[PDB]
This record gives sequence, C-alpha cells and structure tokens, in this order.
Amino acid sequence: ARYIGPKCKLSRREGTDLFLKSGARALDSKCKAENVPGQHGQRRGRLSDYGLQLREKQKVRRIYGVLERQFRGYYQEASRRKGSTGENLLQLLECRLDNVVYRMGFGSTRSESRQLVSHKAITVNGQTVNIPSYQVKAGDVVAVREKSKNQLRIAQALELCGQRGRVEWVEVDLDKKAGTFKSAPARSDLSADINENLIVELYSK
Amino acid sequence: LARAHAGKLENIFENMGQEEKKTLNIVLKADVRGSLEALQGSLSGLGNDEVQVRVVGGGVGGITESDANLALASNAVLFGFNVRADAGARKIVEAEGLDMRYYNVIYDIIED
Amino acid sequence: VSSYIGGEGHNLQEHSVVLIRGGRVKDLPGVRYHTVRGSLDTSGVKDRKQGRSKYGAKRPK
Amino acid sequence: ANTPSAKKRAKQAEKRRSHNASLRSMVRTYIKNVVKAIDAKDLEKAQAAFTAAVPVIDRMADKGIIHKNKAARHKSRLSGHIKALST
Amino acid sequence: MVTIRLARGGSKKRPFYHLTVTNSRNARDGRFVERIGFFNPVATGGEVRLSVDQERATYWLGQGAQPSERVAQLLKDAAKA
Amino acid sequence: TVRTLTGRVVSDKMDKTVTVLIERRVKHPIYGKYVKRSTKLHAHDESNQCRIGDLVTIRETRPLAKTKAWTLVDIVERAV
RNA sequence: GAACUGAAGAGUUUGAUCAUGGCUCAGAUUGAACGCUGGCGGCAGGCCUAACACAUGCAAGUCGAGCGGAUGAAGGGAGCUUGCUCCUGGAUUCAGCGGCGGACGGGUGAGUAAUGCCUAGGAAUCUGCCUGGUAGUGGGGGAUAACGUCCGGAAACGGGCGCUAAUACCGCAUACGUCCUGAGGGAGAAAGUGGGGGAUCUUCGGACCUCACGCUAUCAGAUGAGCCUAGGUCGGAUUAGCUAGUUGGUGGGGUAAAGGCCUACCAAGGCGACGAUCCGUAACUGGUCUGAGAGGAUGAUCAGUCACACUGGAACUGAGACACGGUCCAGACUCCUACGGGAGGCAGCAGUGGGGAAUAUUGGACAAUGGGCGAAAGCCUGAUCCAGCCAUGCCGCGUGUGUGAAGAAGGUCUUCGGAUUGUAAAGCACUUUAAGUUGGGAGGAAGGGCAGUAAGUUAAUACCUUGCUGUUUUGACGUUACCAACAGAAUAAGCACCGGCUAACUUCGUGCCAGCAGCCGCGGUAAUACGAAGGGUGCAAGCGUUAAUCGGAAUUACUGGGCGUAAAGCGCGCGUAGGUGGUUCAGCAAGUUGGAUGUGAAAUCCCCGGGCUCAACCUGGGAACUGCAUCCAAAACUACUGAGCUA
Ligand SMILES: [Mg+2]
Ligand SMILES: [Mg+2]
Ligand SMILES: [Mg+2]
Ligand SMILES: [Mg+2]
Ligand SMILES: [Mg+2]
Ligand SMILES: [Mg+2]
Ligand SMILES: [Mg+2]
Ligand SMILES: [Mg+2]
Ligand SMILES: [Mg+2]
Ligand SMILES: [Mg+2]
Ligand SMILES: [Mg+2]
Ligand SMILES: [Mg+2]
Ligand SMILES: [Mg+2]
Ligand SMILES: [Mg+2]
Ligand SMILES: [Mg+2]
Ligand SMILES: [Mg+2]
Ligand SMILES: [Mg+2]
Ligand SMILES: [Mg+2]
Ligand SMILES: [Mg+2]
Ligand SMILES: [Mg+2]
Ligand SMILES: [Mg+2]
Ligand SMILES: [Mg+2]
Ligand SMILES: [Mg+2]
Ligand SMILES: [Mg+2]
Ligand SMILES: [Mg+2]
Ligand SMILES: [Mg+2]
Ligand SMILES: [Mg+2]
Ligand SMILES: [Mg+2]
Ligand SMILES: [Mg+2]
Ligand SMILES: [Mg+2]
Ligand SMILES: [Mg+2]
Ligand SMILES: [Mg+2]
Ligand SMILES: [Mg+2]
Ligand SMILES: [Mg+2]
Ligand SMILES: [Mg+2]
Ligand SMILES: [Mg+2]
Ligand SMILES: [Mg+2]
Ligand SMILES: [Mg+2]
Ligand SMILES: [Mg+2]
Ligand SMILES: [Mg+2]
Ligand SMILES: [Mg+2]
Ligand SMILES: [Mg+2]
Ligand SMILES: [Mg+2]
Ligand SMILES: [Mg+2]
Ligand SMILES: [Mg+2]
Ligand SMILES: [Mg+2]
Ligand SMILES: [Mg+2]
Ligand SMILES: [Mg+2]
Ligand SMILES: [Mg+2]
Ligand SMILES: [Mg+2]
Ligand SMILES: [Mg+2]
Ligand SMILES: [Mg+2]
Ligand SMILES: [Mg+2]
Ligand SMILES: [Mg+2]
Ligand SMILES: [Mg+2]
Ligand SMILES: [Mg+2]
Ligand SMILES: [Mg+2]
Ligand SMILES: [Mg+2]
Ligand SMILES: [Mg+2]
Ligand SMILES: [Mg+2]
Ligand SMILES: [Mg+2]
Ligand SMILES: [Mg+2]
Ligand SMILES: [Mg+2]
Ligand SMILES: [Mg+2]
Ligand SMILES: [Mg+2]
Ligand SMILES: [Mg+2]
Ligand SMILES: [Mg+2]
Ligand SMILES: [Mg+2]
Ligand SMILES: [Mg+2]
Ligand SMILES: [Mg+2]
Ligand SMILES: [Mg+2]
Ligand SMILES: [Mg+2]
Ligand SMILES: [Mg+2]
Ligand SMILES: [Mg+2]
Ligand SMILES: [Mg+2]
Ligand SMILES: [Mg+2]
Ligand SMILES: [Mg+2]
Ligand SMILES: [Mg+2]
Ligand SMILES: [Mg+2]
Ligand SMILES: [Mg+2]
Ligand SMILES: [Mg+2]
Ligand SMILES: [Mg+2]
Ligand SMILES: [Mg+2]
Ligand SMILES: [Mg+2]
Ligand SMILES: [Mg+2]
Ligand SMILES: [Mg+2]
Ligand SMILES: [Mg+2]
Ligand SMILES: [Mg+2]
Ligand SMILES: [Mg+2]
Ligand SMILES: [Mg+2]
Ligand SMILES: [Mg+2]
Ligand SMILES: [Mg+2]
Ligand SMILES: [Mg+2]
Ligand SMILES: [Mg+2]
Ligand SMILES: [Mg+2]
Ligand SMILES: [Mg+2]
Ligand SMILES: [Mg+2]
Ligand SMILES: [Mg+2]
Ligand SMILES: [Mg+2]
Ligand SMILES: [Mg+2]
Ligand SMILES: [Mg+2]
Ligand SMILES: [Mg+2]
Ligand SMILES: [Mg+2]
Ligand SMILES: [Mg+2]
Ligand SMILES: [Mg+2]
Ligand SMILES: [Mg+2]
Ligand SMILES: [Mg+2]
Ligand SMILES: [Mg+2]
Ligand SMILES: [Mg+2]
Ligand SMILES: [Mg+2]
Repeated sequence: ARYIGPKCKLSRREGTDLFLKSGARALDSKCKAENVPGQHGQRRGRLSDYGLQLREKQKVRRIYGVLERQFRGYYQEASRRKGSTGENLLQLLECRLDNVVYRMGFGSTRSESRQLVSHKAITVNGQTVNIPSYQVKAGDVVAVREKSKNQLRIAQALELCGQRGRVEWVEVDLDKKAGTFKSAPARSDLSADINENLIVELYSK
Repeated sequence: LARAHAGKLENIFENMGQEEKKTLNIVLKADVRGSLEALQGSLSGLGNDEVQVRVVGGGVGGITESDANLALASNAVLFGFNVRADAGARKIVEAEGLDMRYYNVIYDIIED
Repeated sequence: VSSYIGGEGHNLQEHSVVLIRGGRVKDLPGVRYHTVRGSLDTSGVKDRKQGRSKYGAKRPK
Repeated sequence: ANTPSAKKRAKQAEKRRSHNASLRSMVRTYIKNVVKAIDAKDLEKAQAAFTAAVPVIDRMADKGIIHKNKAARHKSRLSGHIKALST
Repeated sequence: MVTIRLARGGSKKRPFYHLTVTNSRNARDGRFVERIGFFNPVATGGEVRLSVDQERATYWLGQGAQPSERVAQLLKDAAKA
Repeated sequence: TVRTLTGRVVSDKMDKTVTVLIERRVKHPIYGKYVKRSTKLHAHDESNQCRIGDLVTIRETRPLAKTKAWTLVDIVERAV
C-alpha cells in the first residue's frame, strides 16, 4: 500500500521540515507548522523515551514513504551486514530507485518520483524498471524514456533541483536528462540530525 | 435469526397472557424435503390449551449422532420417516434411554 | 461450563447452539469462557458502531 | 483378483507349486534313505544309497528347487557320517 | 540397475536438473549415491548451461552405469565443448 | 590391526565362558562431572583358565551363542 | 578476504520504606480457527479430529522378432457377365500357452520403549536386470492350454469326453570354471529366434557363413538386502525382584549365512538400585521454533530409515514378498439373488456421509523428467508436469501527481473573540502502473520417420551399428512470459486503540444501572476507563480476538539461586553402597592435551556470488556439522602399580 492524504499534518506532528511539498513557495505559509495536528494543537505535552524513539522512527519512515514491514526488512538486512547498522540503514534507504530519481531532480517530491518510476518512464541500465524499491548500484546510469522526456513535470522540477543544495554524489546531463549514480552517500553527506541510534534502540527491544 | 426472535417474542407474550403449557419435544428426520414440511404442518394443531408439541430440530437424511444427543439434551422423542440410524446414533440411543421410532406413513406419526 | 454474554442485548434461550472461546471474567466466580457474538445463533449486538468486530456487527454503510 | 494378469499369475503359481512339490519330495526321500541306512549300520547299503542319492540332489539343486549351499551341506554331512561309520 | 539420470529441482516453469547416479528403482527425487554435475535449461547471463565431472562420469560408466537418453546426449555435448 | 578391550573377571561359574566387567569414565552431558559406567560382557574361554578377579583382555569375534560374541586372548594379571 | 557481532524492563502486598515472593504485561512464532473488511500478481501450503464407513470413474501392463490358432485386407487375376463366385497369396487385430513386470513408484502413523532409530565398527551371507572376463549353447523323449463333443445352471460359468506347438517340461552326452570328497575318484547345464549372403549339399522347406537379440556354468565389480557388537534414545519406586529353552556345554537337525533358531542329554546358571520386571505414553532422525549463549519445546510440508494395508493366522510363486489394487483359512460388517447360489475391502487420485472450531476439483496431458515392457516403432503411468478452489503464509505493486486561502459549506468545540477538521475539499494542469480492449510474440525440444553419404563387420561395397548431410514431423500448460497501441482519475481502504503500564483527548447521554476489564481497577450527577460524536495514534489488503511454544523468569539457578527470623538443616549418633584424599620418589598412559586419517547423506541455517525488471524464490562454490572411531606424541594434574615419610 501507500499513504495517501494530507501531507502537512505529518510535518506538524514531527515538528520539522520533512520535505513533502514541491518547495516552491515555502513551508511555513501553508499549514502554520507550529501546532500538532488536531483539536489540541497548542498543548506542549512532553513525551517519554518510548515516545521519542517512536517519533524518530516514524519521522524517517514518513520521509521516504516506506511502510512498516518493508522497514523491518531494511533494518534486518542492515543489521545482517557489517559496519554500524545505524548508518547502514540510511545507506540502504538512499539507494531506492524513487529516492535516486528524486535526487537526480526529475521529480518535484518523493511521490512524484515514485509515480515516474511506477508508470514506466525510468530506465536504470537501459531497460525499464518500474519497481520503486530497486536498489540502484553504484555506477548505474539512470535515464528517462525518450517517449516521455518532454513531460512538463521533469523540466519544471529541474530548476527546483537546481536550487535545493548540491548533492555532490550524482551527476546529470540536462539535454539528454540522463545521469550517473556514482556511489551511495556517506553518513556525513546526509542531514546530521536524523539520530538513527534511537531507531536502533527501538528495534533492539 | 430474526424470525426466531419474533416468534420467541410472540410465544413469551402468549405464555404470559394465558399461563403455562406442557411441551412434547420432537426431533424429526425425514427422507425428502417435501415430506418434512407436510409432517411439520400436520404436527401443529395436534395440541390443546394445556399441552403443545414442538419440533426442536428437523433435518433431511438419516439419524446421526448430533440429532441423537440433541434429543437427549432436550428430552425429545426421535422420529424417523423413511430413514434409519447409523452405528453412532444406534450406540448413543442404546446406551441411554432414548426412544426412536421408524415410520413410512405420516398418519402413524399423527396417531402416536 | 458457564460462559459470559457480552454486549447490551442478546437473544439466547434454551437449546441455542453457541460457540465459545477462552477468556475469564474476573468478577464472576467460576466463569472461564466467553460467548462469541454473531457466529452461530447469537446474532451480535445492534446499534453498535465503535469497535463492532468483537460483537459481530456489520458495517453500518 | 481383479486384473487379468493377477489371475494368470495365480494359475501359474498353482501349476508351479504342484510341479515343485514332487521334486522336493524326491530329494527328501532320497536323503531319508541314506539317513535311515546309516542309522541301521548297513555299510554297503549306505554307500549304495549315497551313490544313488548324490546325482538327484545335484540335479535338483541345479534346477533351482533347492539352493546349492544346501546340496553341498547335505553331501558333506552324509559323506562324513559314512566315512566315520566305515572305520 | 545403476543409472545416471536427471533429478528435477528449480521451481514452476523454471526447471533445474541434477545429474544423479542412482539405483533404478528409486523416486526421481529420492535416494542417490552421487551427483556428478548439473544442467540448466534456461541458463542466460553468467549462468552455465551444463557442467559435468569427467572423472566421475567415466568411473561410473566403467562400473556399468547406464545413462538415460537425455543424459547420453548431454554427456557427448559436454565432451564436444 | 584388531581392537581389544581389557577388564576384570567377575563370574566364571559357566562352562567354557566367563563374565568380564569393564569400567569407563563418561562426562555428564549437562553437569560436566566425570562418572563411572560399567559394562558386563560374556567372553569365550575354551580351556577354563580364568578365575574370579583375573585381569584379562578380550576381542570381538562372530557370535558363539546368544549374548556371547567375545573371546579372550591373554591373561595379564592372576587373582591372588 | 567472509562464513557473526551478542544479553533493556514495567505494574501489583504498605500510611510510607527496603526485601522476599507469586501473578500479569511489552517480543518472536503457527498446517490455525473465529469476527469485521477485502484490488492484483509471484512462490509455497491446505482432514492436526474417526487406522470411522464408503456409491461411481480411473491408479499395472507389455511382448506376434517365443508358440499354435482364427480374422484374414491391397492384389495376380480367372470364370460367368459389369453384379457375383472362386484359386492364389496375404497387410492388420488378439481370446489362449509362454517371458518379464506386478516386492517399484504412491498412502498412512495404528502398533512399537526396542528384532525400531542414530553414531561407530565386523563376518559367517545372498543379490534378477547392468559392466568386464573365461568355457560353452550337442543330441532326444513324454505331455498340455487354446480348439471340437455331451451334461448342468436365473446366470456366472462349471464339469466329462479327443486332438495339437514352443525360448513350457523331463531324460542322455559333454565341463575353462564350479560341488563334495583326502590325496583316489565321483557329481552337476543350455533354447532358440530375427536380417542378409559368396561357396558347398538339398524338398535355395533348409543345411552352411556372418550380424544382432537371447540361453547355460563360473570369477570379479557395482547396486540392493540379511546378520552381529559397543554407546545413546520419555514419565513413574504410592512399580523390587524377574527368568526353566531360561543361562552355558556336547552330539545332531535346520538356514543363503553365525546363533537355543530347533531337538536329546549335562550343569544351575543369566538379568537387577549404573533401575531389571511392571504400568502409562510415543514411529525415529536430518531438522523446526524460541533463546546472547547454555538450554527449553517439538518431529506439518521436504529427505533417510521403520511399521502397517477391514480384523486374526498361514504359506505358495518368485532373484527378491509373508505380498497396498495376489492365494488359502477363520471372524465382524454390508450387498446381490430367479432362493438353489456368490461378491466386497479408497491409510492410491478425485469424491460422499459422518465427527469436528477447522483443511480444496468426480479437471488436462503423457509435450518434459522418470518407471514397466519391447528390438524398434510404440503402449501403459492419478508418479510427474500443469491447471481449479481458499488473504492460509511470505514477498512485491496499486487504490493517483503538482498547484491551490474567501483558510468555502457542513460537522465539532468555545472564554462566543475564535479554533479544528484543512491544501484537506472545490477549481486549475498533468500521468496511465495494475485491471479493460486489440495486435505482435520467445523458452521449456532432447528426439522420431525417410534418402544419400563415411567409417567397422565379416568373407563378403549385402543386412546391421555409429558420423554427417537434405526433407518432414512434436507443447497439456496456452488467449504462456513478454512487447506495443487505445480511452479515461475513471475500477480499487479497512481494522484496533486513545486512565497507567503504552503512542494517542475533549464534549454529549447514563447514574453501583446499562456496561467494561490482560493486571491495577472504572460506573452511586460535570466519567479523558461504559455507549455515541468530533479529533488523534498505530498498522494496512489486512486488522483484531481465541488457542499453543519459548523469552522476559537468575521463577529448578551447569553457565546462574538459596536454607538464624521471609519456603527451606533430619531430634541425635553409628555405619553399608557411593563421593572425595596429607607428603616424597619411580613407573604406566585410562582421564587430559596436541597432531594425522576415515566418517559426520542431500536439503536447511551462515558467507561470497549468479539468474527471474526487484523481492520472495531458484541456484554455484565455500564454511559449518561443536560428534564418533583408529593410529602417533607429551607427562604437570587425576586415576592405576611399587617403594617410602610423619604434619
Ligand atoms: Mg503486503
Ligand atoms: Mg486470555
Ligand atoms: Mg501376462
Ligand atoms: Mg541351474
Ligand atoms: Mg520419495
Ligand atoms: Mg517416502
Ligand atoms: Mg540371536
Ligand atoms: Mg514483582
Ligand atoms: Mg494503596
Ligand atoms: Mg474469537
Ligand atoms: Mg467471517
Ligand atoms: Mg464478514
Ligand atoms: Mg490423520
Ligand atoms: Mg477423519
Ligand atoms: Mg487405463
Ligand atoms: Mg525377443
Ligand atoms: Mg494376445
Ligand atoms: Mg516386499
Ligand atoms: Mg509388496
Ligand atoms: Mg518401498
Ligand atoms: Mg502426499
Ligand atoms: Mg505410529
Ligand atoms: Mg498422526
Ligand atoms: Mg511397555
Ligand atoms: Mg534391524
Ligand atoms: Mg543408523
Ligand atoms: Mg526352459
Ligand atoms: Mg545330465
Ligand atoms: Mg536341450
Ligand atoms: Mg528394505
Ligand atoms: Mg543396542
Ligand atoms: Mg524408564
Ligand atoms: Mg531341553
Ligand atoms: Mg557350541
Ligand atoms: Mg551344530
Ligand atoms: Mg545344541
Ligand atoms: Mg523402571
Ligand atoms: Mg500411538
Ligand atoms: Mg536466558
Ligand atoms: Mg537451540
Ligand atoms: Mg536462532
Ligand atoms: Mg519424540
Ligand atoms: Mg504427511
Ligand atoms: Mg524415505
Ligand atoms: Mg538405517
Ligand atoms: Mg523406507
Ligand atoms: Mg535399517
Ligand atoms: Mg515394512
Ligand atoms: Mg487401506
Ligand atoms: Mg478404512
Ligand atoms: Mg491379513
Ligand atoms: Mg498356502
Ligand atoms: Mg499352496
Ligand atoms: Mg523359494
Ligand atoms: Mg512387508
Ligand atoms: Mg503385493
Ligand atoms: Mg499384507
Ligand atoms: Mg511399500
Ligand atoms: Mg485398495
Ligand atoms: Mg480366501
Ligand atoms: Mg470364512
Ligand atoms: Mg466373514
Ligand atoms: Mg476403504
Ligand atoms: Mg482419498
Ligand atoms: Mg490414517
Ligand atoms: Mg465433511
Ligand atoms: Mg459437522
Ligand atoms: Mg477453513
Ligand atoms: Mg488433500
Ligand atoms: Mg511420460
Ligand atoms: Mg502392435
Ligand atoms: Mg487422467
Ligand atoms: Mg495470493
Ligand atoms: Mg480471515
Ligand atoms: Mg489455510
Ligand atoms: Mg463554520
Ligand atoms: Mg497493463
Ligand atoms: Mg520450442
Ligand atoms: Mg493477445
Ligand atoms: Mg501516553
Ligand atoms: Mg473499549
Ligand atoms: Mg457526564
Ligand atoms: Mg483503557
Ligand atoms: Mg469510551
Ligand atoms: Mg476483534
Ligand atoms: Mg493468544
Ligand atoms: Mg499458552
Ligand atoms: Mg498467549
Ligand atoms: Mg530459565
Ligand atoms: Mg509466561
Ligand atoms: Mg535473565
Ligand atoms: Mg549453582
Ligand atoms: Mg530465591
Ligand atoms: Mg548447606
Ligand atoms: Mg513464622
Ligand atoms: Mg539436621
Ligand atoms: Mg539440629
Ligand atoms: Mg540427624
Ligand atoms: Mg537417614
Ligand atoms: Mg538415622
Ligand atoms: Mg519433628
Ligand atoms: Mg559417619
Ligand atoms: Mg568407602
Ligand atoms: Mg594427593
Ligand atoms: Mg578413592
Ligand atoms: Mg608422580
Ligand atoms: Mg584426542
Ligand atoms: Mg549435511
Ligand atoms: Mg539479482
Ligand atoms: Mg612415555
């Protein structure tokens, strides 16, 4: 399945940016993002350790739009690997095909990139892949189907990716709308406020 | 279930209005669906103002263990119209004091 | 055995075929089982709209 | 039996049983003659019976009625008994 | 007798085969004495179509093992390559 | 070559056969303490030269009677 | 270079505290069931209960190149005349004898506590078909099925009377091996078919040569099986004695083979607190699930072994059976009957009734892999490969995307200002995954038939075997996987919870009622705990409840607990089996340690990879399987042996 519905409620509940709109105008002037959603928005209501762990895990899940069972799978495979499962989890989550397409800049949001992937418009190594979970390997050359390169959405999102901060680990050729995924980003490159140790503590229980 | 509830309501109201009745409980097993309804219709007006007959369980086919122990539970007379009992039903009937009878004409059932 | 009937109303009478499940009622001494609503002859509660899966109630629609 | 091949097999089995019983009895009586001659101390009769009985034992062992180790054991034991008796 | 045949693994519509030496009166996927290779009908990519251990095959042939028709064809196919 | 066992004679009242007791130490599977187990074997002694208490050695052969499949090879210690 | 790296606590006894101690909760798992809800696909799974009873179909046949026989086309034609008759031959099919197969493959877990299973070994055995060798396959005889006749029967079919073949059966000769015997010697086999042919003799029916198949004797090898030993394998002592073919010996019998396996004598032995006997329960293992591990629980699916085939016995045939769709005897239970008389065994695949909370189609094909027969085409195959049904499980994907503030209308709350539902909706603009329609379209396929060619085969360009060439021919699944085009946002969200444990709060009804509840506990007029409504929180084609196992439980404590007062030192001695042992030398190598070799099935779990667009799934190699057994070496400690010493 997939979460469909209001997307500014999640930002208000988590209390942070949690990029879910196109980012065109702003985030503050659409949802007054300083109250928790619902009737009792003004109450502060500090929360326990379990609440903090749950909020962190839910925040990560709500940013990539992954449900609970697939998150369990990702966590299990990350723990099975070597080298600090906490950062292996983000290493794994950054290699998803929809996330890669979003980073390359062919989609306004994660959901838009997911629909680009699902609707048979993205080819990974020169053949169509429509699974928004395909782990992109380093060196793969993602592209767009020639019959769909003149869609207004990709061109519109190209400049938005132009001004959002350089990722500096993928490359893109704009004329042919074709890019290369050099390598999965290091833990430093990602936002150093997602404290994954809370996730590890929550699941190891 | 709705019909059972409504019939229970009507029976409770009638019993409250009149008094009490003595019920003869019957388990009835026939061979064909057509005979069962005729037997049930004939066994409706046979009662009186103090004693009535109630079919606690019907069915089509031979007499089994389930209806035998249902008759045991309800203290009911077991009737088989053109049907027989298998080994389990026979065992249950012989072990206890259940009385079960065979008929091929409905008027024998009416007289009994 | 003895079973407990949940919900506000019920239609059980003599010789009613019922299904029972586990679960002890703390207040009643000797009651160790629960009657499943809406399975064989219990029909479940009516006019119930919150959590109406433990009481065998269809979706109001 | 239901399949015709089973009926045919049963008929053949009865035929071969009737055939085999006579041969088994032949071997048994030829051995019994030697044994009862030995029990009676009739030496010359014992050699006569042994020489009369060895060929039929070997023949019927070859035909498959009895196994060859059985025939070898019978021959060896009878020869040993006769040799001990002669002395 | 002792025969060399194919034991089917794989999955639905995607067969995989094990070259197996068995007593003839066993289930297709039951007891065996030795496996001496495999054969992949689909193969594709980096997979190999079939592989055979020559020494074991020759040893079992010299002991009187009787290959099946498909195995008889595959053995000389492997020898040719 | 051939594997043997060594034990002590505990009964010789049968004819041309003897009973020999063999001791062994086994580690307890869970508690880890070594405990003594024993075996009582019947060995074939053709010439009746064994007495109670004799330390003897035996080897395994084909069965010679029911519950008798061992025969002794040497007497290494004689009862006082 | 990897094969692992891993361990949380909380609530509840009191006015409060610390401890002890039980109860309960948070996790992971099912062959699950039930309630509410329900779009698709891939891969698996699906009577755990009555080893209860079974209607109807199918699940084991094949060989005419072993043998008689009867059905005998096409034709050569002839005759009369266009219809028929007949001679000649003869291509097909098989009721019967005969050879193989039916002991496999498939099902179930009743019995079994040891004649089973697991680990490691050994010696006294057999083994059809297969491979390699060696010696052969000579010559005769008597029967019999089928087939004609008579009788009997409701029929099934039975009985009596004559004739005929074989690779059916039985004598005789011969023996590289084989049997026994002592060297001396004696004993024991076979079967012939099909395709060609130069020469020789003939009735070119044939003999004869060759090839292929087959048959006999024996050795070796593989495969399978039988037998033996040691260790291990659930609970109970409120089960302490058990055993007379019983334990050993001799003579004999018997078996493929050792053996009280059997028998006649001789002796009085054998087993047991290291648990015999008895009672209850139960197929075992690889494995599975939990756990940081040590452990605990457990033997669905898959693989190995065992046992069973309505109940109790028994043997025959056979290389192999005490025989799952075979025989005989007895029993219980159904059924047919013309009343005299016979038949039956779904724990094979579908299916029915019944029992149950509960578990599916009277489907397709032998196309692929195997199995039986055949020489070869080929025939059979409910094995198998595939389809049908069921959210039963695991995995994946959809139910749209962006913009959008009059912060619309409505609902809800309010301090009546407003807040919230909420960019959520509407509006505006995009896209068509999956499903729908249409057109293309692999891979699972190796082979078989025919003709020619080249080698070898002999004695021979023949037949035959093999290479190659050319032509033809094969798919249940299947409207395959997949690819492309078309219209449109259209076809597709629910369940539980919100007092603490535990993430999520306010109103309105009701008033110790109705009710809730895993544990504390709520409800008697402002209930965040009952029932609704708004809001929110978790999951999501699922969500909850019930049942069950392990964890948390260090709460049976080996790792890893205790006994003055919380449970817990026998009233006190003596002493048997057992456990443990002051201090020196010397030896031995059972324990101990190190090494080598064999084994520890495959699958599964773990690591590195390879394929299906990903994953589940499949698959290559490795690691592991912590065990057992045999050899070699060491001598500190324990054990054993000899000699000491005095704490
Ligand atoms: Mg899912
Ligand atoms: Mg409960
Ligand atoms: Mg036959
Ligand atoms: Mg012979
Ligand atoms: Mg099998
Ligand atoms: Mg099996
Ligand atoms: Mg024995
Ligand atoms: Mg406590
Ligand atoms: Mg208190
Ligand atoms: Mg329930
Ligand atoms: Mg339901
Ligand atoms: Mg429902
Ligand atoms: Mg069963
Ligand atoms: Mg049943
Ligand atoms: Mg058939
Ligand atoms: Mg032939
Ligand atoms: Mg025939
Ligand atoms: Mg058998
Ligand atoms: Mg059998
Ligand atoms: Mg078998
Ligand atoms: Mg099965
Ligand atoms: Mg069983
Ligand atoms: Mg069972
Ligand atoms: Mg017992
Ligand atoms: Mg055995
Ligand atoms: Mg074993
Ligand atoms: Mg013959
Ligand atoms: Mg002769
Ligand atoms: Mg002859
Ligand atoms: Mg066997
Ligand atoms: Mg044993
Ligand atoms: Mg015991
Ligand atoms: Mg005696
Ligand atoms: Mg003896
Ligand atoms: Mg003897
Ligand atoms: Mg004896
Ligand atoms: Mg005992
Ligand atoms: Mg049992
Ligand atoms: Mg633990
Ligand atoms: Mg474990
Ligand atoms: Mg584990
Ligand atoms: Mg067990
Ligand atoms: Mg099974
Ligand atoms: Mg097996
Ligand atoms: Mg075994
Ligand atoms: Mg087996
Ligand atoms: Mg065995
Ligand atoms: Mg068996
Ligand atoms: Mg059966
Ligand atoms: Mg049955
Ligand atoms: Mg029987
Ligand atoms: Mg018999
Ligand atoms: Mg007989
Ligand atoms: Mg025999
Ligand atoms: Mg058997
Ligand atoms: Mg059989
Ligand atoms: Mg049987
Ligand atoms: Mg069997
Ligand atoms: Mg059967
Ligand atoms: Mg019989
Ligand atoms: Mg009888
Ligand atoms: Mg009977
Ligand atoms: Mg049956
Ligand atoms: Mg069945
Ligand atoms: Mg069964
Ligand atoms: Mg049923
Ligand atoms: Mg039922
Ligand atoms: Mg069901
Ligand atoms: Mg089934
Ligand atoms: Mg086939
Ligand atoms: Mg034919
Ligand atoms: Mg069929
Ligand atoms: Mg499905
Ligand atoms: Mg359900
Ligand atoms: Mg299911
Ligand atoms: Mg308003
Ligand atoms: Mg489509
Ligand atoms: Mg093809
Ligand atoms: Mg099409
Ligand atoms: Mg809270
Ligand atoms: Mg509630
Ligand atoms: Mg109130
Ligand atoms: Mg609550
Ligand atoms: Mg409430
Ligand atoms: Mg529920
Ligand atoms: Mg539960
Ligand atoms: Mg439980
Ligand atoms: Mg539970
Ligand atoms: Mg514990
Ligand atoms: Mg517990
Ligand atoms: Mg602990
Ligand atoms: Mg301790
Ligand atoms: Mg304690
Ligand atoms: Mg103490
Ligand atoms: Mg006290
Ligand atoms: Mg004391
Ligand atoms: Mg004291
Ligand atoms: Mg005392
Ligand atoms: Mg005492
Ligand atoms: Mg005392
Ligand atoms: Mg006292
Ligand atoms: Mg003392
Ligand atoms: Mg002592
Ligand atoms: Mg000492
Ligand atoms: Mg000592
Ligand atoms: Mg010393
Ligand atoms: Mg060692
Ligand atoms: Mg293994
Ligand atoms: Mg891959
Ligand atoms: Mg030394």
